[PDB]
Amino acid sequence: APVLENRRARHDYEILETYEAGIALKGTEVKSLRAGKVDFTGSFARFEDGELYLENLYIAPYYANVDPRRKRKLLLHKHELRRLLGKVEQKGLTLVPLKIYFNERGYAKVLLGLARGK
RNA sequence: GGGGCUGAUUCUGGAUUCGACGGGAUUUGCGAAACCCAAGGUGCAUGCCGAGGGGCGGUUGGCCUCGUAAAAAGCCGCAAAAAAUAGUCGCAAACGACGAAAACUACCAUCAUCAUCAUCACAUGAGGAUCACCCAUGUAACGAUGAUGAUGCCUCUCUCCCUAGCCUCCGCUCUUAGGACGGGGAUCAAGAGAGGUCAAACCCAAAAGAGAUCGCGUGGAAGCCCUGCCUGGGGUUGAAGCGUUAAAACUUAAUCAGGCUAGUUUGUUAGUGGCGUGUCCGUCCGCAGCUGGCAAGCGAAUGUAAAGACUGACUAAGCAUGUAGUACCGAGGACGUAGGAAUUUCGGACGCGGGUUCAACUCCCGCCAGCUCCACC
Repeated sequence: APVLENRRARHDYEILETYEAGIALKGTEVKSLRAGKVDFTGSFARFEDGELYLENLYIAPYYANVDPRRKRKLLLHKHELRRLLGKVEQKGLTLVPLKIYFNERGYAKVLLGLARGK
């Protein structure tokens, strides 16, 4: 599959601490992403009911009406995810997606930084 | 209404490795319930009439509770957030104001210097020169303007003045000047304090210093520690007066160390009489109390308590009743077992539901959803 980095990552962005997280797409979307029909423009995530949610990121189709335009989940540790929001309580850190990448079985992960950029 | 096309890009098997994501399950823990063993307290019981307060929701099973008139939890129901590399910082500030053209002059009740700018006179120059003049610079002399200093001249208000009973001065030497008992006078630069676009001012009130050499010395009595008796060496307070300048006249207190008698207490023993927490009994009997006798201590001693059980009779508690009914409570070792902890762990993110099956898109089987193409329209 492709590996895609994010454009301003070492420009106006400095990274204090780093984690990697698995993503929930749909496996049908993963086959299209293995091919590479994607766009990463302006991607971000926000915190909703104890979890971290990817609102913006687009994957195109390869069948029937399976929606590609709805938001996708990020999975991260039961202590550490629910703790790390209390790191950003200490007067602001941005959560940045540094790269999106594929494991050796061919499913997706995202590299996440706690950043002092703007 | 139809004609068609489109649906796991790990090759059969735990693996959508993973992604402490969310159920499910064991190993392992405490609340909860039950047992094994040790172990102490408790009167127990059945039954509850009425009264005041009382309000939903967010957190608590949306009524608490109690004892002869108040013994009886409580708040809230509403906005959010920080710094320095190819670019980039939205927009944002409160400070006031003017000028006028022509002529004279002072009493010493302020006085005095110095600084500057114009001028004459005495005076030099181996300075000069347009030739009776120009110029550095020493001495005398008028003038205006500006800064700067000072004990007084003045003027006004004013602390009582003169006298003195009493009287300092002194261990001793050495060295002074006066005040406020009493009285009389309509308050003076013989003394100060203040002012004129200017400045300075300490006679007055209940006595001092020094010759270093004790920073108030020197002098004396009485009572006393034991004290129940005995050994034991040596210490002080209450009080008075002498010495030079304010002139005193009796009163009661502070440590103990060692040995012990009479005398007395305790343990022990005997005994009259006392208390004994439900009232009444008694058997187990406990405790002090006080006399007589013994054994000991005489700074390790005269400090305070009031029962523990049962065979019996009559039986209580908030209120009523059953009174031989009957049990309640509580802590600790240790064998299990629920969403606490660790872990084998399944779904994982493959359109949507069936079967075969050790698992299935790959082995079978349905239906959807979309587009494309005929067509009433």
